[PDB]
Amino acid sequence: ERPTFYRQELNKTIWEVPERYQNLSPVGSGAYGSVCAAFDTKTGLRVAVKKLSRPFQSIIHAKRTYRELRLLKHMKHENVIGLLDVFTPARSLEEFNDVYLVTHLMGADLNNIVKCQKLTDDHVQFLIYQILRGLKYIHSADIIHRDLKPSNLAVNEDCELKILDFGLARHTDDEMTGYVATRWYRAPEIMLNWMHYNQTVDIWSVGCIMAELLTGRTLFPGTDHIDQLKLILRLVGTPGAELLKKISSESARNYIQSLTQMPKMNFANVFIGANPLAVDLLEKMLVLDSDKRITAAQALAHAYFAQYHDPDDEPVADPYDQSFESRDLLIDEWKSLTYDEVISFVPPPLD
Ligand SMILES: O=C(Nc1ccc2[nH]cc(CCc3ccncc3)c2c1)c1cc(F)cc(N2CCOCC2)c1
Repeated sequence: ERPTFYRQELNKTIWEVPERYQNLSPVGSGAYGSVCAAFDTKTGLRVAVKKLSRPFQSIIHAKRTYRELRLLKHMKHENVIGLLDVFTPARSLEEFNDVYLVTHLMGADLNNIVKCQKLTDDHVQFLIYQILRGLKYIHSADIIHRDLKPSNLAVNEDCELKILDFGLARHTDDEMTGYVATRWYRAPEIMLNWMHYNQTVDIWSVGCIMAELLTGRTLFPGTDHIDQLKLILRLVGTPGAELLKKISSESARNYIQSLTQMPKMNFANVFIGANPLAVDLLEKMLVLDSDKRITAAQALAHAYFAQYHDPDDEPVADPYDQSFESRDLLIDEWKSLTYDEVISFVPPPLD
């Protein structure tokens, strides 16, 4: 019942995969993993296979591996990445050292859509509706993406959209420094570590994405953390005392207060010619105080999506047990938990 595996070297990386996966071709790599495109002869699908890099090298990495697998096994929604397969060449826990994760091959992301074609208001409605529909689902499981951006959004030729995470490297300060798309979609509270963050950090990102779909241009293309903050506060206004009290960081709070006070701008004069309903929704998403931001579930009911909104086809997630997050284990323990989840994996209905 165990499939036969075959070996192949690709860019100095050994790939051992079941025979069903053919025509492996490098797509990308980083500190956390390497990715190949392939043809799944069992399902007839073009797939992307991610091989994790040293998944159990440390406690921190071992835990991250377990977390990703748990997440991936749980997410079953049209607008979210689906796990087609997870495998290891290991025949036992003792020799278990590699984990491979398989999903549908992307190809086009939202970045190349917005860079390479004209989008009507109808397109924007459909794209953002799908992101919000996925977010409702993940947020109902108390799962937060935190790194929503055009390159993490797969879009097909019928404009159908899926949320994933193509991060293959450590989320360091260097990667977040300077004039980088890495930071342009980030909620200010997480960019400047103001406070404990809520799931509406993802709604801020959606606002930034929606704005760029409407104008074709990045909303807050800051040259660094502080330049980006100034771009944000110019649009949305400097915070009042109510928000300032919620900023737990004394240093961050003290910095914001050094800034000259500015009013919220008129969004109709920024997003010129945009559907007034799109302008209205942007104003409800691009709110500095994360307590006051519209939720995904609230947003799906906004009049901007009247064309697509169907309350009987916007599903929530099954309960997701994240007790493991608070738990301290050894590498070998995280490894055994991970091994059990590989072994217990049941493929989605064919296909
Ligand atoms: O996308 C994720 N993982 C994943 C799994 C299997 C994969 N195979 C290949 C890749 C690289 C990306 C890719 C996919 C398809 N074609 C080309 C490249 C890969 C990645 C992923 C990881 C996470 F930790 C969270 C989320 N969540 C997503 C939902 O919102 C909550 C976070 C998604």
